[PDB]
Amino acid sequence: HMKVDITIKIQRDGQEIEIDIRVSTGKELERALQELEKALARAGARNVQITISAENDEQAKELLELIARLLQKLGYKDINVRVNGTEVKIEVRV
Repeated sequence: HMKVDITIKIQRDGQEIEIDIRVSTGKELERALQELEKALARAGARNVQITISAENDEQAKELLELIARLLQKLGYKDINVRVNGTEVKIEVRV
């Protein structure tokens, strides 16, 4: 996979739900991101840590704003970022 891990921790009412989509290709990041938008809205995910394990600093910039474009479309108030070098964790709390 090189260094591209799309890691979704949903913290729910009494349960954590973790799913990782780690890939080196092109376009499967976008196809998974469209069904993940639909899955967060269909389940009702109130506290979500999306951690994107990214390859470089310019990739980490537009992956940071792709996660903000995703979570501002759903409607999340408490958008808490920490970047570990390139690894972008965004914690969103309803």
